[PDB]
Amino acid sequence: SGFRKMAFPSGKVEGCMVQVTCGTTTLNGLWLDDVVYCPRHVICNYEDLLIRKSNHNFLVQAGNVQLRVIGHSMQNCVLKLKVDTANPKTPKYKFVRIQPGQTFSVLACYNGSPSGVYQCAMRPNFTIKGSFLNGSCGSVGFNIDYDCVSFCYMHHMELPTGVHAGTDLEGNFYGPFVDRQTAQAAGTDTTITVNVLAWLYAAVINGDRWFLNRFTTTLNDFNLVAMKYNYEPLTQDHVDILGPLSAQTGIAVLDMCASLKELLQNGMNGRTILGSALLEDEFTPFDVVRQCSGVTF
Amino acid sequence: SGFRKMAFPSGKVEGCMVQVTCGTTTLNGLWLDDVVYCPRHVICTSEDMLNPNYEDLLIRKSNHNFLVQAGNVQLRVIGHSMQNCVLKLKVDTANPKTPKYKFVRIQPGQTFSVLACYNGSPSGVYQCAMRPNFTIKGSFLNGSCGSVGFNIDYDCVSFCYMHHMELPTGVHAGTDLEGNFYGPFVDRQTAQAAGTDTTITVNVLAWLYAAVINGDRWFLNRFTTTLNDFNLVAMKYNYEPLTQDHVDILGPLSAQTGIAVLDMCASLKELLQNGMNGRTILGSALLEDEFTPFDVVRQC
Ligand SMILES: *[C@H](O)[C@H](CC(C)C)NC(=O)[C@H](CC(C)C)NC(=O)[C@H](CC(C)C)NC(=O)OCc1ccccc1
Ligand SMILES: [Cl-]
Ligand code: NA
Ligand code: NA
Repeated sequence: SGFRKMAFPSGKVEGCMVQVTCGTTTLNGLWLDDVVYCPRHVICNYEDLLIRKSNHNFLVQAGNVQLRVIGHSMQNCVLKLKVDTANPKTPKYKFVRIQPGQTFSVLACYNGSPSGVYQCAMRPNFTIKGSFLNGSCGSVGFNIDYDCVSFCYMHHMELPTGVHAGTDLEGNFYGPFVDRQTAQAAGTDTTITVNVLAWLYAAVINGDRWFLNRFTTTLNDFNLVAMKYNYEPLTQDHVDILGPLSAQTGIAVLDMCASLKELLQNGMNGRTILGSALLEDEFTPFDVVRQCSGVTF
Repeated sequence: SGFRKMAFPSGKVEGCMVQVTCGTTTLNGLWLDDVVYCPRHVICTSEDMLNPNYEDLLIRKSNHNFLVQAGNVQLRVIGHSMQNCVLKLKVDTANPKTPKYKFVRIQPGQTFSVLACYNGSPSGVYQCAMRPNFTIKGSFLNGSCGSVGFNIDYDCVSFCYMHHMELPTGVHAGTDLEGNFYGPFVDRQTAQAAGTDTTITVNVLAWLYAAVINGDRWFLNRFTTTLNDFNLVAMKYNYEPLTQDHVDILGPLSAQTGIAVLDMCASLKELLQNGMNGRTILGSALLEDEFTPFDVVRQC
């Protein structure tokens, strides 16, 4: 038993992290096969500014070994450096783009050296609530599936409120952000309803049951409450995804929605759920299944 | 900026995990050089898990009764010995992925990363703390025994915990890597319970300093307190006593923020009397006690 914010084992990703230096800027790159991927602002009109640069301007260090750059190109907001050596530690991988509400692990790195791992959710306003200091640009987000690494995030900047924004590995930003020193702010965020419900199921599976009640609701009635408290809408697809947790616990989703409705309207009356005094929304339904059934990689 | 329960990257530990089977019992082992370390209850026969005589059981085993698998490879056991509650299997091949490592026994309040594993394979990584009652609040299912806890400050892996059991409140107990249990527990299924747990006061203070470093001030006050008056209050909320060692340890965060340690203690006193009134600190509506003063400096 027990329930913790759990990240994927990071070893497959650790073997791909390198240090990239251009002039006096140093940040992290992802070495896969014979290409190194990193944020394009390492060269700081990127188009005009990339043509001036040449191959030996980019210093790539894998541990204590230098890679030689034999080509470079830009794709959206990511820089791609072709190197003369394929990474022998390249795992099975693919590039994916995730949706708001989905979770992933972040490997936070400095000077090409991994330093910590934590689990995050892509917020509805397309930020992540991470922990990043100077030099973390190029740190990466990922999920693991059977034996495949899905890379989904690369860090580019911190916003004034202290949250973080980045791109997918194809260089497209998540959210309404740009990579340059202009005034930018995180939009109003909302709570990921389907994830809160999944975490309430986790609580039940772990014996924390006090918030359960005899009542049920309708998707319509509950969504009018959700809107009222800045909760994301709950769709029929969301209901269906929670189906395995409903069957395992005996609590139908709209029965659990009645519990969540009361928690919103009335609060926690001084109690906690799974050691938290707030409603947690960074576990997906799949995260709860995986942790409570012991999936391995 | 930002403050997150960060775990250490787990790759150096992943390369050491193996599966160990004896009879019908399978659990995880830790393969370092030519030794596999695992919990000694892998030898326990299904019948007597209440009062097993582990010394008697082990002498009756042959090397070939122990099946050790690394990935798709079977390792040959060529000897065995027991050290306290840990079984040490000598194998005929040194692990080529062995990192720089040491074994350390930690004190209550210290934090570490757990790599939870099943059948020799990693499932996930998370941060834990050794509670004052010598349990940890982990996430462990059947087959997780032999998963380890570790820190990786500056490229050397310090192994501090190996998982053995779950107690009735749903908390977890285990040993150091020399096989000595943390706390009064034994690796038998006789009735056992953890003591009343308490809050790790020095870690709460470290986290309030982290909050101040991240721009939060709303809980500060103009008061100061004596160490003695603070401990008399803390007691009544089941908080651990604060010692002069803890005060010394908070010195650097006190310097970085300009807030004296006993000034911050008076803030904590007030929080214990009022609650948070629907406010949060570093994204939490509870006082967090599983970040050490060291963790705060590492991250800030
Ligand atoms: C090893 O993978 C496994 C991990 C658990 C998290 C499931 N550990 C055990 O099975 C362990 C073996 C014994 C010989 C150390 N047993 C326990 O952890 C056991 C709980 C199991 C049966 C779920 N705990 C236990 O026996 O605690 C003592 C006790 C007995 C009776 C009443 C209260 C406490
Ligand atoms: Cl310690
Ligand atoms: Na209900
Ligand atoms: Na004060």
